[PDB]
Amino acid sequence: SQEVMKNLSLNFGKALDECKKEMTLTDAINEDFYNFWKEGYEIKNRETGCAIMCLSTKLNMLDPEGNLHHGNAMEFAKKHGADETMAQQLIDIVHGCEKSTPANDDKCIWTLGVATCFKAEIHKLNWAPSMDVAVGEILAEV
Repeated sequence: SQEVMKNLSLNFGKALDECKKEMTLTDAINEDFYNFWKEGYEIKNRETGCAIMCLSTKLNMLDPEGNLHHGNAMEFAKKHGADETMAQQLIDIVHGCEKSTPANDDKCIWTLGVATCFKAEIHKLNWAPSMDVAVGEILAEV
């Protein structure tokens, strides 16, 4: 067996530890990014949008086996039991959430808008991706 398959499979730690230097962000991000997901929590600040928008092109960091590619997460989704039509749902939502979100002068704050909208459409679906899928896919896209 292995016993390094804990909650959150994706190696966000190292990837974020680069993106914090790439954009020269705050350091709060190394919680604040994960914290975005927490219940009762309003993460309506720029740098979590930046973390997303910078991470979206760091799949090569998250993904150790080199499965997850920019605009190709279908197989990765199936590693977590999200089939074609489950991925397509989330993908219609990503490109759907670009719409409802006003095209912000700040790509970070736009991107957090899109990733706010996404979660709320998952709440209209009848199922619930693992976050490694949902987060993994909007990163493969945005």
